[PDB]
Amino acid sequence: VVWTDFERATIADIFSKLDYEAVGGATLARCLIVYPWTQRYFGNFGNLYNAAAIMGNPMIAKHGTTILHGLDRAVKNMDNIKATYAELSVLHSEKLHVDPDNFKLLSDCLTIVVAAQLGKAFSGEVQAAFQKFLSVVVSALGKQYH
Amino acid sequence: VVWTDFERATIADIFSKLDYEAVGGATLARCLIVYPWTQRYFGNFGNLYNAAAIMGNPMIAKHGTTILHGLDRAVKNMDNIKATYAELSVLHSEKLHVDPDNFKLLSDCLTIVVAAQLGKAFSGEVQAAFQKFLSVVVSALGKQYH
Amino acid sequence: SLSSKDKDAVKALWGKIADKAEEIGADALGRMLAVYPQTKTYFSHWKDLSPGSAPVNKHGKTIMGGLVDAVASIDDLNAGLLALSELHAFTLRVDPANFKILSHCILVQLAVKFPKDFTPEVHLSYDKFFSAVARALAEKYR
Amino acid sequence: SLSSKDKDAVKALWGKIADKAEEIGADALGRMLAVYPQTKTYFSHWKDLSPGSAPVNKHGKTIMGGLVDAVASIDDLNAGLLALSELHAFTLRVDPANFKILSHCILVQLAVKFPKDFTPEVHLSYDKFFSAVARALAEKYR
Ligand code: HEM
Ligand code: HEM
Ligand code: HEM
Ligand code: HEM
Repeated sequence: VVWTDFERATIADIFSKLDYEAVGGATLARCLIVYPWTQRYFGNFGNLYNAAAIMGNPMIAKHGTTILHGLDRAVKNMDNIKATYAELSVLHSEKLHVDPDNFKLLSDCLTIVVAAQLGKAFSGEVQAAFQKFLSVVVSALGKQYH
Repeated sequence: VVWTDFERATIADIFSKLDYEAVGGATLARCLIVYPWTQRYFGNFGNLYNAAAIMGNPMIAKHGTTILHGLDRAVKNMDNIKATYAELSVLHSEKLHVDPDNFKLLSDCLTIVVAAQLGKAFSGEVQAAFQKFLSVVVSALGKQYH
Repeated sequence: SLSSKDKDAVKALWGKIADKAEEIGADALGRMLAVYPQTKTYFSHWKDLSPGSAPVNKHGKTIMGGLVDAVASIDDLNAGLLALSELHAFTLRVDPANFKILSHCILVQLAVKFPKDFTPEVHLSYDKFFSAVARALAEKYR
Repeated sequence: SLSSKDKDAVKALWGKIADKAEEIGADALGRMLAVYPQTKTYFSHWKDLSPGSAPVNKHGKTIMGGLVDAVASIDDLNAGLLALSELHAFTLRVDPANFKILSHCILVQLAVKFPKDFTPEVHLSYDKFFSAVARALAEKYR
């Protein structure tokens, strides 16, 4: 990936605006509610199939925070995302056998959570930079063939 | 990727058994008939609104043969597939804008044409090695983010 | 299948957005074109692809009327969108991989203006609607 | 939707494969597990995943029975497969992204045994059939 100046500024600009606990918690809850089969991957996380149950779940809140800090590592290493995610990619395939469609579903949920928070500021140009970032992230998280 | 001896010998052995022209023409025709929306990428290959027309279309046969020889290129460079496919990935992404789901549709059609030709010799274990090869190929043909 | 719950939720949204609907259509299409540039090839006629360009404005009204149609026809989307399904298969030949992209761009555009309507259970109802719309537009491909 | 032509082709295939159906299911399952190892997690209670093991043989029979029901219910798969859908969603919670995998492994398996049936138009009908079965199994997920 070759990043433009606008893109680098936008991406760090977005993350500097997000409360990782709030936003991460909301993103993960959103995914497990909108695409409820993703719940299978967290079967050891408790009360999980009523919707107020997912929103109230402290384990889900914690794991959503973990996701946002994982994304932060790519924000601070934007020219070296693949290497940064080498262990996470192994984890999500070899160990957890997550189907890669799910990375897109979660990415879309995060985008929607972000768009609601930022409002008018999340223009198409801004969204374009965010989605390029998520596409690099998802490509690095998926099983590596090369 | 890392290839086992068995994986390496299976790939070379499958391709050693294929008529590239027969298999390639059958494969591309199968894709255009089973998944008809893939025709829109090929708007320069004559008439395509009909199975008989697709089946006897000489350009479709010629381009099917090209694809098999493109795959044969990966067979001869098993440990350098990404670089080998660097320019093809640019072509299929930046110039042609081929949705990546289409690579899986075509791969699936090749697998089924190959299965029908090879018979009981195309066992689960042979198919496993064949699918690993097509996943490596498809990964290197898609947009490169890294 | 959409429940009566999903259907109410979708119709109420479409009601709330009425004022701003032409704008929402124009902006979401703008988003699709800029965010997912693979989609530009279907529109290589338009002089300008910016939000504010008259062809983007006009076609945005056109998409949104197709969706208010889908809303009117929500009980049998396959029947109600047959003609638009035919058009997208044979006159255009849109890759149905693209249907999902427009849907997301519309959800994103709506989220920027109406954030309070986007609780997770409501988002779930809207996503089932747009998935059903896409399946309906995909009916006539084969 | 399946056409009357697609349904005829599917019924004619199902007739031809009768003597070999239980072996088709066991082999297809053997293919899924080895070729797409992400599916093994759903079956981590079988010590022997080779297609001649007793649990794989016996579950291959069950799958082919569920598909014989789909053939019986071909005019409305959604209503016909409802219990199987709720099972794979709520008892088993299977990532519905795995349905297309199993369909592919059944097609591959069928191809190796019955290659003369795999004309392009026949293949199109069979794929439309397995797509509709998967969409039916996906019904109750949300
Ligand atoms: C942008 C996408 C994602 C990112 C950045 C991400 C990041 C992470 C991180 C940092 C961890 C902790 C690993 C560690 O302990 O070092 C993790 C764990 C995990 N992830 Fe993801 N993940 C993503 C998507 C997904 C998806 C879509 C799923 C399921 C469908 C998933 C399932 C899991 C599971 C089951 C764990 C183990 C949970 C735990 O005990 O912490 N992840 N992920
Ligand atoms: C394993 C997958 C594929 C391989 C190995 C492959 C290989 C090739 C090769 C070797 C060429 C010739 C490139 C050149 O002239 O320099 C080519 C061209 C092309 N490919 Fe692919 N290809 C694959 C999949 C696809 C798919 C899925 C599509 C669309 C559905 C597609 C659409 C095209 C088109 C439109 C051209 C240019 C046709 C022309 O103008 O002659 N390809 N491909
Ligand atoms: C929710 C999904 C969609 C809806 C409801 C929709 C609706 C419509 C409608 C109402 C028209 C006008 C037809 C007429 O004038 O009679 C149209 C045309 C068209 N659609 Fe879509 N559409 C959708 C998705 C897409 C997508 C995803 C693409 C491609 C990326 C696309 C490409 C086109 C094109 C190229 C036209 C012709 C526009 C022109 O000729 O200026 N559509 N659509
Ligand atoms: C062609 C589509 C499928 C059909 C028709 C089908 C049919 C069935 C049927 C009829 C059963 C009941 C077993 C019994 O009575 O003992 C079953 C169980 C099961 N299926 Fe499926 N299934 C399909 C796809 C899948 C997929 C793709 C997976 C996972 C990757 C899966 C995982 C399971 C599991 C874990 C069980 C319970 C196994 C057990 O009881 O030991 N199924 N299926």
